[PDB]
Amino acid sequence: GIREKIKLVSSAGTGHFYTTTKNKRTKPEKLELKKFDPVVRQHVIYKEAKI
Amino acid sequence: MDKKSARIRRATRARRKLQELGATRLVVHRTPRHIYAQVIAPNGSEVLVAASTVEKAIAEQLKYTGNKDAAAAVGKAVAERALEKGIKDVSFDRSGFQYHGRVQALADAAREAGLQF
Amino acid sequence: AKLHDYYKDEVVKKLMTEFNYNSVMQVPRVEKITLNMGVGEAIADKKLLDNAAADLAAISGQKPLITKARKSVAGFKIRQGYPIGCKVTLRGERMWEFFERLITIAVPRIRDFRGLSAKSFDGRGNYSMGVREQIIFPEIDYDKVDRVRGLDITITTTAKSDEEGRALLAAFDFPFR
Amino acid sequence: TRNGRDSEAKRLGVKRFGGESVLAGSIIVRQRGTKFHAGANVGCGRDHTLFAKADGKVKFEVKGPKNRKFISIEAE
Amino acid sequence: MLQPKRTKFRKMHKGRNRGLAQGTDVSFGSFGLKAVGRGRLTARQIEAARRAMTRAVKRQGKIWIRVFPDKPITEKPLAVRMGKGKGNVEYWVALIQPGKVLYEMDGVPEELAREAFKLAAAKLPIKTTFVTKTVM
RNA sequence: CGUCGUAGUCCGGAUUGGAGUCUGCAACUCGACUCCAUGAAGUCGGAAUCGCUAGUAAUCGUGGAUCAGAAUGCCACGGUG
RNA sequence: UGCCUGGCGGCCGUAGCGCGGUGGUCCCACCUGACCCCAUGCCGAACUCAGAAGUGAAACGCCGUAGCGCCGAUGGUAGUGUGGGGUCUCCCCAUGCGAGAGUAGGGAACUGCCAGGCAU
RNA sequence: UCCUCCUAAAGAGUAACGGAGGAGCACGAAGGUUGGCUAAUCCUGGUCGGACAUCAGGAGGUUAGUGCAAUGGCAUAAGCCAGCUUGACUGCGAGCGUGACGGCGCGAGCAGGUGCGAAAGCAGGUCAUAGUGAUCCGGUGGUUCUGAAUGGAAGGGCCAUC
RNA sequence: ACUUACCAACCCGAUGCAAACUGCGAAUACCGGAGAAUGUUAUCACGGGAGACACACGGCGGGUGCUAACGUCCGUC
RNA sequence: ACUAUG
RNA sequence: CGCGGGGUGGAGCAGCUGGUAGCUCGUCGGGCUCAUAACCCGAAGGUCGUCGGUUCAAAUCCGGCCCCCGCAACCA
Repeated sequence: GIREKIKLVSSAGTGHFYTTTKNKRTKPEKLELKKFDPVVRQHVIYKEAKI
Repeated sequence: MDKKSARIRRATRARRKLQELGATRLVVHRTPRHIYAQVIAPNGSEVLVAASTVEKAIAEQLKYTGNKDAAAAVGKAVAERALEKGIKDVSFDRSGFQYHGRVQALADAAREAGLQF
Repeated sequence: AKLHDYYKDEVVKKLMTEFNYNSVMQVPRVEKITLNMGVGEAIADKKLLDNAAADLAAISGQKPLITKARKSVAGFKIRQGYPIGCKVTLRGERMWEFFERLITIAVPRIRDFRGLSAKSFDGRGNYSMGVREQIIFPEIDYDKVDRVRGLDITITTTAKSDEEGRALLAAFDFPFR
Repeated sequence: TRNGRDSEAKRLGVKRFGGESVLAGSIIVRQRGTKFHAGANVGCGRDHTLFAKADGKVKFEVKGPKNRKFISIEAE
Repeated sequence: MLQPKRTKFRKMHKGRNRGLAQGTDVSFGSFGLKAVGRGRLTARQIEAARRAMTRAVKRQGKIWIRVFPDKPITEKPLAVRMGKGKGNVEYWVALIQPGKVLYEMDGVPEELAREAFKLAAAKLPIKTTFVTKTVM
């Protein structure tokens, strides 16, 4: 359905991402989450991007 | 629903949890005039130590039986009886009473005297 | 202050001898006084409901809880959780200082006033009345009404029957027929 | 629309019965709701699958106000 | 013609018809028509038999009907190479076990009521008897 | 000469309530006029359509016949124009 | 040792719901007040704190009552495992198990640990 | 193809062009945690307000709710409302269940590092059961691997993902 | 405002029916443990070699059909 | 821009 | 029966993507004419076949019942 895929990308400049879904119409504003980067081995901010 | 039954309803989840853990629990029972406290065994029937603002050793000292400065005296008393009988680890059962003011002040006076929670 | 000190002295003793209660606790007490403004056309615009609130803010003297729609229902055209009214609940000091300024000034000042209807009790001892307009109260500065807007009162009481309700309110000098 | 359709059978039910001795981890009952609840040494999973947390013999019983069937355990 | 107003399900399994009846006593009236064998009353049968006994008393009396046709029954139409689903519901039946009371009468005498239930019995497919009420 | 200020108003007077006056054997059905109160419609009228060439149209009052009483009609009279 | 109350339990309607009676020295409840801790999508209603003038009315607890719930045999009936038989859509015989409903009847719970109060 | 009920004979499983219905998604909150709360419906009174809307009280006891079928659950709520947040974490996993196999499901507990809570604790998505697609080929990012004389690179691998 | 021989929700009493109703509930079967006797190890695991995957009727429990069929589709012997 | 009938 | 489509003011039609019913003719009232027709002006009128569901809400989504069309009903 109208429920597209997205990378969340780490703010430490490892190119580690999580991938997840988002409704683009009902929420336009960009998704920002703390999550565990396993390369540096810390919790870190992760921001939206294109899959 | 009167206040006593609603307070038990609040308490019940805490206590069912503390059964399956198998924990010794410091039950407290606040009243407008008084405040009570028991340490109850892992099985959940038999009591090990008690203190309260009725039992006369503690009542003699105090100004008034049902306020913060009473509760600090009772929380002091239960620790000093429990440490005699080899009881360090307990889990503080607030029994449907907000952790705050008088019940808070009981618990923080039991942490002072070194009863671990 | 005034009506509450009046209750403790004059009314308690007088309703003991009338009904023969045994303990002093059984005498009816005035629990609360609930206001209301069942707007219904804030579906039009929410500034009606602000003017509704700020009226009740003036009349009572404390901030009103705006109420949401419990259900949806079609004849009104309402979503569930549309703001469809406001209220205040008055107790303690702010009850009695309102309950004075009802009896004293703003019951006289109703137009075409032939008392208040004594069969408007609900069956276990609480009174309810409309007022057609808010201008009967002092603080509603007339020259500043955008619109005349009615209002309900509801005096809630610790009373068994409507008989003991009509005892208690009549014993404050509450103007009935 | 007409008929023709059913799902695949999900092989629920009790697996280990009372008396039967288990190893911690062993599932005891798969189930949709909580026909049975967890007592002593027993986990409710997330699909309400009930499993041993210790080795021992399974015990069923009834308990509490509502007469609910608890699976518990007697660690040997 | 008797037939429930609405049900849950249009169609029902065939089932069996074993065992003896509940509803053995004559409760409502003085007399009654107890079944002795075992089958199905259709709804047309139950009606045909009411119209016999009603005619026969000249409307004195009161009549109770104790059985209701609430099982539906399907038939396939003519030529239907089997399968292709279950048939349409043609008609309705009650199942009857040995001992069910079917009709009850009072407000007539035992002369007339014997003759009314004889005239009903000829419309029904199952063997029947006359019974009077027992005090316990 | 004063006053009202563009408002359904100190515009408009319909309608209804109350109390009267007069004529008349008699004002219920159904008279006119007065007083107090009430204060509708109506903000210049669609298609269409009428009258008038000078003391005319427009507008303002006055009188008469009929008639106990009952004229916004009818017949007549002058004013302004 | 007895009587009364509070807390934590075991037990899960023989234990509950109603109806009637009763308890305040302590206990408990309502109760008095609120600048402070804290609180209300408004409100000291609740939660909370500071208290102790009043009251057992409500609530709670205790006692009584078979009005409603609740439990409930014996016997018989239904069903059915194995073997056999029929008039074989359904039954019967030998044998083993044996309900549900109902009936008599029972029943106004029983029981533990700790604290406090009155009597002895 | 998948999910739910019945058929199915009180463990599991069990056919038919047998009887009934659903899915091919949604949600950064509708997830996590701490604290609090308890429904439908009907009756009585009350400005405009009517059978139906906000207010008060009483009866009632989940007849309600649970994002969506059905079933089983649910008051310690799994239902409803607030505060703070990202455990809708990474590495693993004793041991179970379920499949012919490919596979699918449950999982205490260990390590790293988070969130809520005073603490005991709880959290590896949602009350559970549908919401899906093997391999090949190719694409995008990363990498202590490889690199056809040697140094690079191209391509290949491994990890993430389309 | 008044009378009603008309339909009559809920509650009350008596009375039946249900595969997809259950405040009840067997017999059997199934899982587990202990104990004799008995059975040519009949259980399980690992290798070599298959065949077979059109079944039929009879009894019992059911679906479907008309409780039609030497009918059809499951279960168990 | 007009128009048909009795 | 197998498949599909359609029932809307009096007539023929549009609206069917849930929250809003339009178009041409006819009817009614007023004008023009000696009168009628044409022509000009003004006003109304639709249980959306029927029963029942779903939703807060149904012309509209979903089911049964009734009528009306169209296509198919073959190989022996």
